[PDB]
Amino acid sequence: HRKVLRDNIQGITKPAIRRLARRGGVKRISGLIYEETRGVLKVFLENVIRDAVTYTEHAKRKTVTAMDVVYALKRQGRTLYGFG
Amino acid sequence: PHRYRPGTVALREIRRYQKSTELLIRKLPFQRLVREIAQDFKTDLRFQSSAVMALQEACEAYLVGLFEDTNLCAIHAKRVTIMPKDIQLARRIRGE
Amino acid sequence: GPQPISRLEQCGINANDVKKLEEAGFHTVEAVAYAPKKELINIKGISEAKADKILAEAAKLV
DNA sequence: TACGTGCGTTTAAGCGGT
DNA sequence: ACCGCTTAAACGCACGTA
Repeated sequence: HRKVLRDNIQGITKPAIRRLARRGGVKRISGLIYEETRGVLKVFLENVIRDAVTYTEHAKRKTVTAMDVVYALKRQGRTLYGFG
Repeated sequence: PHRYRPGTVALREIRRYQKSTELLIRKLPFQRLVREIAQDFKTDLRFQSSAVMALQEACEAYLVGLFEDTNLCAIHAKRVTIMPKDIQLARRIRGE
Repeated sequence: GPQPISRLEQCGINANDVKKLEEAGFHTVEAVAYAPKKELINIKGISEAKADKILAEAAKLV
């Protein structure tokens, strides 16, 4: 038995980032934005997930719950409604 | 053959996506990314479905807001095109 | 023989951590391998998670 | 001169079942 | 986690112009 290592951030594609920017009201977009956005996204995700898992570990669970994520977000001042 | 001028379709897309609420990043690559990042914090993790959806709602809300501020920075510099320096200014002033 | 620490980088340890191990003075997978977790953690810029990944992947290589 | 627009191609996301 | 089918989205490129 084995399962393989992977690299993912490039899966957040250019047209997706464009759609996000459109919802943000952006009309024109430099080519260098996409990579920059990816870095930013990664940092964000990392921070939230780091906290979420901490909660998961405190509860002595192996499954990250919606509440774990909600608590992480809350404690980072980014309160999320809808997943309680 | 018909062709819209640069900007017309962009504006159309802005109206379109500001009108709607659906998630804008594809499910499977986002999930893959989340599991990858999570692995460097704790081994053997599983995820509730709604946990991944929670992370995606939060991430997309964050990026959209950041793009709003970025856009404000671009316009401040008398541009209509967002650039990495716009993002970096926005994130510095946010305290990120 | 030796197992130069370069091969550890293909296991998915990031290259910065391998540079930190060489700065510490570990230059082979043999070097990281026969040490407990705390040796790698005391190195600047190395967490306990990276040390566990190093020892696990070194035990795979060694 | 770099980016928006359009067009042909290809790639994979999505959906449905299990 | 995987198989299969479909098709819409991504991608590569040409070109003009903002």
